[PDB]
Amino acid sequence: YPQPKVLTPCRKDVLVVTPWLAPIVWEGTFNIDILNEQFRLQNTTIGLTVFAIKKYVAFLKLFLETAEKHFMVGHRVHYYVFTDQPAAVPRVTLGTGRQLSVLEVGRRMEMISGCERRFLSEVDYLVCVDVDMEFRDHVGVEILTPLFGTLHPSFYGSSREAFTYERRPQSQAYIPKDEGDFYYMGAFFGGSVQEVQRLTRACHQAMMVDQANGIEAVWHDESHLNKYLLRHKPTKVLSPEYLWDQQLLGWPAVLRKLRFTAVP
Amino acid sequence: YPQPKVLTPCRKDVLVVTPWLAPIVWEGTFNIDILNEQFRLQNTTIGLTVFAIKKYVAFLKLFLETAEKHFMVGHRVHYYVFTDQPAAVPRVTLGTGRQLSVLEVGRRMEMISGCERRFLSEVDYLVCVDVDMEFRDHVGVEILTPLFGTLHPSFYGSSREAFTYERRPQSQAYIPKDEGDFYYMGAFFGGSVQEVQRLTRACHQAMMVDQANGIEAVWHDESHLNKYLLRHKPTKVLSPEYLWDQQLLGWPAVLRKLRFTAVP
Ligand SMILES: O=c1ccn([C@@H]2O[C@H](COP(=O)(O)OP(=O)(O)O)[C@@H](O)[C@H]2O)c(=O)[nH]1
Ligand SMILES: O=c1ccn([C@@H]2O[C@H](COP(=O)(O)OP(=O)(O)O)[C@@H](O)[C@H]2O)c(=O)[nH]1
Ligand SMILES: OC[C@H]1O[C@@H](O)[C@H](O)[C@@H](O)[C@H]1O
Ligand SMILES: OC[C@H]1O[C@@H](O)[C@H](O)[C@@H](O)[C@H]1O
Repeated sequence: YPQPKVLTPCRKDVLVVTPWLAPIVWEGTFNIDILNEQFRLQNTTIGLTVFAIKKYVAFLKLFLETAEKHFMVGHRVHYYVFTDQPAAVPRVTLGTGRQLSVLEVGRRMEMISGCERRFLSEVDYLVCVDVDMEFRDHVGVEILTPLFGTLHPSFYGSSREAFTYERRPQSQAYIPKDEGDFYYMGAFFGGSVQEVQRLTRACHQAMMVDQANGIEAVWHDESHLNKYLLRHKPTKVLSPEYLWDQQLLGWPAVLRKLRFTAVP
Repeated sequence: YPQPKVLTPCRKDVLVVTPWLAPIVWEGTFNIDILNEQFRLQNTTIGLTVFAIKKYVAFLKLFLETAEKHFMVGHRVHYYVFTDQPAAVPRVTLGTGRQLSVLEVGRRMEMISGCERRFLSEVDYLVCVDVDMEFRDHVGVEILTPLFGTLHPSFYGSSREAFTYERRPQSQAYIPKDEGDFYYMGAFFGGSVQEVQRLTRACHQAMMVDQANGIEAVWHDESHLNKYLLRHKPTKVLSPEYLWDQQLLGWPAVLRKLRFTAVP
């Protein structure tokens, strides 16, 4: 493969590492051939969780079809579809080493943390995404790490005081005006099974505390996710390539690939 | 602390992450206040190993004095001094939480891997350096990770075919002319106790295989270190700030700090 050269950076236009030395994942920062080999040597299995409740079942077909084309191809994958309509889950043909389970539900942080023993035995990593999305380009093992969050596409150019963090100190999700690294979106986070269960257990415990206190955070689980990732910093951060809306935000030059996008 | 901004990189002049998404540690890439807190929450202990055999005992005083000023200050540190002259080890006054053991020896990879149970109980990380050096600036927890190597200061601007890897396929250290990421120096490597014992055990086993075969690698343990770190890629790479010789190479602009340097 091409020899990396220490005096020529590959991307000079964007921050590629956080101040706590976590990679920020942009096209041009990674050689996928190297990463794929490292992960295949461990026989890595990746869990992908998706909720499709009520009308949101309609999003599953495209979601799964497109995951088959772009998500962890070559690796073992277990889709977990949480739904109130198990008969509405479309039958999508999967690649080898890939499987899907339908979990019937009667919330997300709760539901993710007691499927607890199940995830620990079956997968190495867990990835938690919104269903009303499609994959348009490669989303692979470059994202895998103990704990990651994703930069919210509306706020990646913003200063922290503009971040729509929870601001009432009454709320467990509270983050002061002069604190904060990034604004992460709740639509795409993950990590090791152990780290995702810690995060979701913490968010769940914090939401219950707010509830028993008569307050709900301004952006609900996304508020608590941001407070967690402030105090427990992610080991990788995904760039907005991994969570975008072309309709609302177009295709700027700084995004070489649009990998996982909102469905119009 | 200052808010990192995703569209303004802190260093645009150098590569700050490897193609396998390991940070390359340069001044300006890390907020030490954040790192120090993360490491202190774990009560981290760092082991530092140094060989001082024959005339090399003369280097210890400056080495230790300067480590006290610059190496992991605020953290727990255990110096391990391997020497054939235990009475020649200077008595240097240490900061709180810091200790030194003198290990008498009658090689390095061997000696590091059977002090094996001893390191596993006493430290979390191990750092292995040459003694004829001095610390001139901060060398701290930014370097800590499962496995790291350091860019050789003579070869960081070089193409791979110029790297003085072992080139005879007769040798276990053999690396083909079209392979290779970097040229790491043997003078400064480390990692978790488990990873450093794996590396040193592998290098030791590989050296014995070459010996039983009548061949010694061109640069001896540094050759085997480079072959190991090719096949087991480091989780961080230290920039030349961490291993320099001002006499031979000066002080280029791209080095904002000269942290650990050869003694003239
Ligand atoms: O009626 C609903 C509401 C929410 N969701 C799940 O939770 C996510 C977020 O819901 P919301 O509509 O508030 O956010 P959106 O996805 O529209 O940005 C959805 O993607 C689904 O994955 C669902 O399945 N059914
Ligand atoms: O007589 C010796 C030779 C080597 N060394 C140890 O192994 C390192 C490398 O030895 P060499 O002189 O070959 O390399 P140098 O340090 O001069 O670059 C030294 O720093 C010491 O830490 C030693 O202690 N005594
Ligand atoms: O400010 C936070 C909000 O930003 C909106 O753009 C987004 O649609 C919401 O889901 C939430 O993330
Ligand atoms: O080419 C490899 C060699 O480079 C020299 O500059 C150095 O003094 C040696 O210790 C060895 O690392």
